[PDB]
Amino acid sequence: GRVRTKTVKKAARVIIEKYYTRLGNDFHTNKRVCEEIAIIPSKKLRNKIAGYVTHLMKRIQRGPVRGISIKLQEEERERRDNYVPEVSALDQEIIEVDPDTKEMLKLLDFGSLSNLQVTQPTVGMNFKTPRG
Amino acid sequence: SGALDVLQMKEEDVLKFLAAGTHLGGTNLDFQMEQYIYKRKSDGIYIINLKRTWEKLLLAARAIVAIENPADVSVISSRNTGQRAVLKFAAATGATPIAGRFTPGTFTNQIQAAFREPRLLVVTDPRADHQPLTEASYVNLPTIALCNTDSPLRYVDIAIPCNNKGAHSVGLMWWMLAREVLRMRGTISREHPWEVMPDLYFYRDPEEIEKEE
Amino acid sequence: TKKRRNNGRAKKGRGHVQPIRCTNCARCVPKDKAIKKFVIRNIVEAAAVRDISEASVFDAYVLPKLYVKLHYCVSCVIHSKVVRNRSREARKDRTPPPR
Amino acid sequence: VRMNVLADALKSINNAEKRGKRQVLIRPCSKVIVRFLTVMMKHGYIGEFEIIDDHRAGKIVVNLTGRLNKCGVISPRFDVQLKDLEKWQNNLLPSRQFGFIVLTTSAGIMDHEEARRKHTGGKILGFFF
Amino acid sequence: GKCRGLRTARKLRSHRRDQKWHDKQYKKAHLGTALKANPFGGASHAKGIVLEKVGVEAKQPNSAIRKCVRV
Amino acid sequence: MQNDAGEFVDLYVPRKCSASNRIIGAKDHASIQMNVAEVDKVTGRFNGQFKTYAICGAIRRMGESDDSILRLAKADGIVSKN
Amino acid sequence: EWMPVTKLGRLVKDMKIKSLEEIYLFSLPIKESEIIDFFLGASLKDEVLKIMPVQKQTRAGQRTRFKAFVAIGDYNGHVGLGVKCSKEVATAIRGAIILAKLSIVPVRRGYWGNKIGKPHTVPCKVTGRCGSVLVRLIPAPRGTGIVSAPVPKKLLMMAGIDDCYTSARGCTATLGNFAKATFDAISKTYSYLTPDLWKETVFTKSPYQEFTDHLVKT
Amino acid sequence: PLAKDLLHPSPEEEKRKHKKKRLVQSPNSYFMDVKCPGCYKITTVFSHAQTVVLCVGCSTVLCQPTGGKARLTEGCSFRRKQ
Amino acid sequence: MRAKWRKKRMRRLKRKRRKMRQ
RNA sequence: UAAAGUUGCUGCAGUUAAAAAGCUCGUAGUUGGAUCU
RNA sequence: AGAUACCGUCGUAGUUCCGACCAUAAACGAUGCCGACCGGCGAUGCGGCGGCGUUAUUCCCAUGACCCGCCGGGCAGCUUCCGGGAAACCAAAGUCUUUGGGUUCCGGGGGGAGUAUGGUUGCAAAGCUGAAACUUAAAGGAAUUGACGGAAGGGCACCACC
Repeated sequence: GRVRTKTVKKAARVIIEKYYTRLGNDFHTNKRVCEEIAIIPSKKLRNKIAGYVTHLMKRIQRGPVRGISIKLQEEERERRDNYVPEVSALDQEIIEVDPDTKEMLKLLDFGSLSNLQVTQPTVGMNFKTPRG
Repeated sequence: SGALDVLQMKEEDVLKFLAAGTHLGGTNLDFQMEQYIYKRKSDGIYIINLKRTWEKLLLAARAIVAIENPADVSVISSRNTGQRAVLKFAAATGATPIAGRFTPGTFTNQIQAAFREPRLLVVTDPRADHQPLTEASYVNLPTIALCNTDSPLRYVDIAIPCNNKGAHSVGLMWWMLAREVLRMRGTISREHPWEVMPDLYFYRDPEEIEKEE
Repeated sequence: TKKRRNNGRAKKGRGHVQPIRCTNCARCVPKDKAIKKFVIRNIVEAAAVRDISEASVFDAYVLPKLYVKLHYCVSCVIHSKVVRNRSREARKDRTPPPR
Repeated sequence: VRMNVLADALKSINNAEKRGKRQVLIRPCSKVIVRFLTVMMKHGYIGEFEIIDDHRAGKIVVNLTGRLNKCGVISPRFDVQLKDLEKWQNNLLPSRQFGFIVLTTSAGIMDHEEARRKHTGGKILGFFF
Repeated sequence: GKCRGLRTARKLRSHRRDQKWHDKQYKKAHLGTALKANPFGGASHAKGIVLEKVGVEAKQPNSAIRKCVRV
Repeated sequence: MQNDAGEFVDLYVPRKCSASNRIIGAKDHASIQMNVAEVDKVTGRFNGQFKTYAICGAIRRMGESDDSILRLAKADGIVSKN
Repeated sequence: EWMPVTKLGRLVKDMKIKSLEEIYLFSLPIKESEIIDFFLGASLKDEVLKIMPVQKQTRAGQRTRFKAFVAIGDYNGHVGLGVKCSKEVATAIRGAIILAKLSIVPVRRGYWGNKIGKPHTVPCKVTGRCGSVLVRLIPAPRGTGIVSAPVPKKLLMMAGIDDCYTSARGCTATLGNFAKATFDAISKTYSYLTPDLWKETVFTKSPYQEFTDHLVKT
Repeated sequence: PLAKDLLHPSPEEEKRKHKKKRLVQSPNSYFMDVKCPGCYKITTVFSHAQTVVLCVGCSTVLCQPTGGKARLTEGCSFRRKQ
Repeated sequence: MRAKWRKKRMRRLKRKRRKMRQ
């Protein structure tokens, strides 16, 4: 019986989406900053909004939230995804290639590449799942 | 390309394709993707003619370049396998990304918050990106798609024939498209290899990042 | 108006299908229209299995099963909840319930 | 069975043009079909076509330029006098500015305008516009 | 479908002539039973002698007594 | 277009599909007009020129916009033979 | 004061588009009626074809809405039809006028016989269809006027068609289907490929491409 | 689709077709010179022979009629003509 | 009324009439 | 008489609104592949 | 309540076969037949063709059983903004005011009525053909929203229960 109405959720989302810098993790400070930067006509409504704001702060620390979107998160995530390995996972010494794709490459005049190892095709022709 | 040897396909590009499994399609073939397939394997897998892949990638890059406002190109990915690739493409090339769920009415509902009017649309998979594609049919939107052998070609104007199932292949195709578009624009040269590499565009499972941390 | 493309039966490519008697009411129903159940149930219940296996003169006798073929008519099959009404879209579905 | 090979030819052309195809195969061919296609071509409606010679009856590969709205046959081949030509034009043609009724006359197979120019009636084979 | 042949004039005309008899107005105006059963005998007016005054009750939705006469 | 006097009396001249030549309508919102950047033959860079292809919504619905655009580009020298 | 919401609206407001025909040439969807007011909003006349009360059965009564069918168009070369349903008749008419403005299409006019003067009739026989209602427009000689039912006559007059023969089949008593079928027939006039349109199309720069810099910088 | 060249079909596609639906119909059958080691002369056998052919210089079966192509007895060398 | 029972009534009427007109 | 394309040759319908004979065969009738300067 | 029914025990004709009649069914795909064109896909039946590989006839080919394709007819299915349609829906019910491939049957608001009457067929029952007077503003099709159901499935409540 403690589900939050869309008023509280939406107000918390807007406050978090605009004023991320000011708020923290302690409910007794989120309530004060919220009542400072917002017109909340009731103490109980302010308490509910600040509690959900504290819950949202506990939610974001473990990862980006679906309903929360600010530019700071976008830049932080682009910093996070600024990861490049030492060796490319693509190009290695030996890559297996089937005889048919080997013929396709020799048609393209790239069939003389030495990185290619001509593997043998499947022994049989069992690739359809049984019907029924 | 147009038989322009400066635009011809390189040995390194072929090796990248073969390593990412780009040439490897599925076991089913849409009748409109027949012209892009070389031959079926002994295990029912269709091999994608990478010459046609390069031709269609260059055609798509040419279409992208002929939009002098780069933000008027919209790059869409609903699957996680192409979200990071789409974001990297948008960052490098200046396009507008939609990574995640595409809200219906984005192209059609003028009142919506995410309403936009792109001039060209690029998607990772026509099957998984069917919603923007359909909306493309409402606002005169040309469409580029990375199409597998069984991809449906409805509302797809430039279909790039490539494996779009594996993360490696999707990332490599988006990286190659960004490289080609930049090379045609003028920024970055066609002589030395691009300083960025495909693994930036790839997608890593959350378990992979946990392993890397 | 037509409710089903197959008319609630499988009489494609023939003119007459031999009838069968409903196991419940003995109604005559075409063999391709009747709803067919094949119940393979243990001949003893899951309650009596313990006493029967304890009292067996053999060790690991494995009790035999019971293979019954039931041919319900549409009225009886609906009343017995073996099949039920479906939405106009869901009617077309032909995969059996997962069970 | 098959009757009025011209009807089948024109139906194939019409259905291929509706589908947006650049070529259509017509089989079997005939002198009437070739003459009708030539009358069509002189007005720029279908463009060039090729007659494949198989040793029983010809086939025709007709290149299609998407200028054709409807090609149709008039069965039976009603005999048309010069007086009734205006009524046939009103019935079959979309406008007085374009569209041709093809007739077989003793002077050959030709459109209605050429029939009026040569002052001859004939039997109506079909129309195209 | 219908017969479209240069020698089908007789069949078409015969079919039209038989099918006209399935039109109620044509059959009424071309059988004679309606003309013979018409009290006026095909006339527009007729003179008669009033036999009595009657009050006919209106149909069910309405309620009135329409004054008529037996002539 | 032309009257007897020769002046043009149309409101406008609608464009035709580059694939089927059929007229693209005023309310055919599934039709596209796509530009393909032309490239300098030696540097391989955008020279400011492009080829314009208009495809009606019917062809795009049929899934033949890909083939039609590929064929239009091939005939323009954009796409290599074979 | 009109504040554009779309790129086309911004281009029209900033006097980048010089006529409705450039918008029509590229089949762009017009989503703001202020564009139509800008380009034709000195000659457009509206006319309410019908007010139709429709009802939805509910638990405690029938909910009644009114559908306004409104035809619009300057009586030269442009016509639109709008159908809007609302709980209020005035609101329905306002919405129908907006929708008719949004659906205005160019009307191609041609000649019946010889080509002296301005076009006066349809270029050819056209047919529009809407729910079993088939409306055929046939070119007519100059001075004959519109030979039609009143409902298609209103739209044909607002389209600028001086004279035209018509045929109707189906349930034309349903004014909405009749109006939509004749609107389809009218709009098919410019989609018809006549031999005077066989000349190859000379592609031009689209409004979004030819004024992309203006859109970026404004 | 929408641009298939019907005048110049590829030989593989034309061989895939039914023998009557080809551009110009051609049979799938052929004639073979067949030669038996126990014979000093060759004979001509239809690929789809409906009768039991015997060796010209012997009394041995040469091919047995089947549903389609005839079954040539083993040990006999057969070469197609034309 | 079920149409087949109306047909049955008509047939019984016809039989009664046949008994009427011998 | 037109409206009535509600007699439909032009020009109608026949799965469910009225309607394809239970099913084949079959004479008259109607219709009939390419080809000859 | 009544049951001249539903339920139960019996039970005649019949149900079975032979010969002679009857010729009717929601005899249904409620969809005439012949021909052409028009999307895709995966199955399945028969025949034919081609091919890795597995298995049986102890081992070689043939041939069987599989596997992968192709072709031809066939019973169907899924999908599709082919197109059509009032829609339901239909790859035919598409190629239809841009209306004409050939041909047969057949309909013309609802009732009266598939009735009366005549003819014909049958041993009969009945079959085929088949009206009119009179009456009537609607009958009807598809779909939508409600309301209802001695329809199903979910959810809630000490003015429900445990």
